[PDB]
Amino acid sequence: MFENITTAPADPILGLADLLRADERPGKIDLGMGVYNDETGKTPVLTSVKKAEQYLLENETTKNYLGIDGIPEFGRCTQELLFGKGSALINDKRARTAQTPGGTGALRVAADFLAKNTSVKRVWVSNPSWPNHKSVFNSAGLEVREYAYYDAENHTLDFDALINSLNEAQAGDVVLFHGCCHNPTGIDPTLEQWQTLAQLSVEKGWLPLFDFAYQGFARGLEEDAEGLRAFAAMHKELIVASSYSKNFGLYNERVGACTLVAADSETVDRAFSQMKAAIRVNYSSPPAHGASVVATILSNDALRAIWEQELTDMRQRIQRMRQLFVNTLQEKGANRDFSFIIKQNGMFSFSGLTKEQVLRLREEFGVYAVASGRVNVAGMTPDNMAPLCEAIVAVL
Amino acid sequence: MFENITTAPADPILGLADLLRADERPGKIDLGMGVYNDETGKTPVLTSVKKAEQYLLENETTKNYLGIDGIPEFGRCTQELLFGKGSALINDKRARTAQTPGGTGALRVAADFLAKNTSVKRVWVSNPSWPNHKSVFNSAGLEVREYAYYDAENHTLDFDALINSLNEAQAGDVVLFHGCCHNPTGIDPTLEQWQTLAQLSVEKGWLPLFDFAYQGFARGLEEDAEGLRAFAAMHKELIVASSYSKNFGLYNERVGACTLVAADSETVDRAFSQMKAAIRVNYSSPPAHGASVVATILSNDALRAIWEQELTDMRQRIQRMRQLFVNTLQEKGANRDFSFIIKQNGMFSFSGLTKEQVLRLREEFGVYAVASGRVNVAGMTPDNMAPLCEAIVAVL
Ligand SMILES: *Cc1c(COP(=O)(O)O)cnc(C)c1O
Ligand SMILES: *Cc1c(COP(=O)(O)O)cnc(C)c1O
Repeated sequence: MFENITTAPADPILGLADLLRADERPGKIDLGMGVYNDETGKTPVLTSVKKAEQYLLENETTKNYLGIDGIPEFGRCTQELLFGKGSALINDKRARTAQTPGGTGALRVAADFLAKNTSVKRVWVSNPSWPNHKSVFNSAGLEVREYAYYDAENHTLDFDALINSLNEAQAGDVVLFHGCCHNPTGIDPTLEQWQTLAQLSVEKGWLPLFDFAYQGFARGLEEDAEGLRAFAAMHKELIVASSYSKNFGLYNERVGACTLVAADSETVDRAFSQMKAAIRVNYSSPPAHGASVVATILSNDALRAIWEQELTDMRQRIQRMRQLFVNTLQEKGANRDFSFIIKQNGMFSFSGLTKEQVLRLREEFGVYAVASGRVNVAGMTPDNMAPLCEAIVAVL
Repeated sequence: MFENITTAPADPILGLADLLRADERPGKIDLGMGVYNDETGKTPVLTSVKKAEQYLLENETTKNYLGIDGIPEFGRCTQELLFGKGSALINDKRARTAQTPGGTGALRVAADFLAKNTSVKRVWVSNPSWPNHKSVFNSAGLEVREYAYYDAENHTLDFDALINSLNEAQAGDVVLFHGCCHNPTGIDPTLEQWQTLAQLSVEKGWLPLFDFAYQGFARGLEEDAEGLRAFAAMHKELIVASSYSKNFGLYNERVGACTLVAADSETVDRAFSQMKAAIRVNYSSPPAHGASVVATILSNDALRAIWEQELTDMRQRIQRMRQLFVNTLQEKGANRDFSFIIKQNGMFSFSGLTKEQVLRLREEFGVYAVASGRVNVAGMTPDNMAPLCEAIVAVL
């Protein structure tokens, strides 16, 4: 049965991990997968998280199955984080949230739900975008189209090409938007552009689907949700796939959420029943530990205060490396100006390096980045900055 | 977009949970979902598990993503549990294991993998079987056929109808087998019958797929794997979807595994690469906490000793309730003989009650069981046995 199966192509992001643990050459620098590192180059467990785990160990009395949609409190805290404490969406009970296994899990559940319960056939994604986006929607049987987004020449958001590109999007098509910290460009729309998009969306009849995996890494928790809230104010329906992997440093516990919004509570309830059916035939019910930690933290004023500060520390350290990176490149005799990197938010940065330059950095210097030229600034430390910049200068 | 979505039908098993927490009538008795309860009617965290969680809290230094296939040690301990310490399958490196989110997750991953990488089009399942089996395979686009299994009249395994029924299975079809503790009948094939099936399987060219969610609940860890090992000895290829939800009482942490076996290491490696591709487009990587606990326990002689005993205690308490159940029914003036229930293993028992009798038990007595007449013996306690049996006698 398995004789003729072909070897699957390596994942553009996850595949780097395999190359790393196969490279003896010490001094390696990992700027691939989007994981936060502190000044030491380690990815520690947040203190707020350890304290929540301590709490769960002392108070958990059973591991009995959670409902298909997960921990209710988790869903509530998630909705408040997304739409705001006194949001009308919450008061009118127009939103239902299912706890899922990571942000990827949320996107997959949204995909399956749409494919077998709606007339949706096309999903529009930005060019460029997280590579797994196309793969997930295609796996559900949905076709993916791309819309212009990044201006490679000016290293900015080409809003005119975006709008014009989307005119090709028909009513009933899904349009995916990154909530903030666009992966891989790091370029997000301004508040006015979001408002223009929200308006256009309603008029063209698109179904907005937000991928929110970096809330808190651009400017702040509330500020980072302004774009989504602009859409939520004019739309009757939308879908939000969120992730807590990065802002809680809970990567391997797979904590995410898929939020569904409809015109009213009776409609979202009916729709949600079909979303739960899609979960039952996938993994049945979500993993408790990770989500339990997030709910415990967000619902406790003491722990939430600590967590919010740790999040602020992470954002500020990336902003510092982003600065040290640009200065060191210049200081090390960089060819061109990389000041544009200062205007990008999040862990990433589209460096502008070609595939060959990325390959050479890996082959000759032990510097690992994604073939697209995407680099994880969060993987930069005051200690590896020098050799990293020297390697980059050598390939320019 | 969501205006015309229809309400999904309630899950035959999970739906009971909703009815329970909507029923004021105190004294309710839950014999539905397959969850273990102790003499108190509670589902506690195993002591071995709490100790492992204590260990993880003190020693975990990062929550960084696990590989797509999960924790390597977990995979190793799983293979040893399934095939045996000195198994040839392990020595020849013919098996690859992916850590998944529960046993359901393992079945879904196996389904997706088969649908897009093989010529498989049909999956044969026993009549009756866990209801979610048909739903999971159908969701992957595979058709499901049923083969005779249970003799409703004699309350035994009709081996002749099974064999004859399977002659309709073509080479290249998948045939699903419950490793032990058949859900819902509790009737498993004898070792000689397994051997006859293994032989027939090889000859007809079927691809065996074992659902192993109750290892340790029939006779013991090793004894419960005799059937699978009989197949593993004659087959070049097979798939095993296992679950640790029940034997570790880790239901809500979603810990399972999907093991793939091929003729040789180069073939299983190629095949496995495609299985990982299927995981990447679903939930990306598995939840660490649950599996970490299982690996910590199984790899530590001290903790494994405690866990094995707790497992033995669970099996023995169900065997006692199975006895007290039959005796009390007789003692309470039961109509017919339920001695056949003593010959069934696992948490369940196909009681023989009709759908109406099950509905009446729920409506008039607050006793909840699955419409098929399946009852969770593990939910019976010395305290609820009397009222439970009185209710059953009243509907006979
Ligand atoms: C990290 C990320 C996700 C989801 O990741 P999970 O690890 O599954 O939580 C989704 N979209 C983008 C753009 C991401 O960066
Ligand atoms: C419990 C069970 C499963 C899988 O359950 P998970 O909770 O997803 O681990 C699969 N098959 C049968 C027959 C089961 O009883």
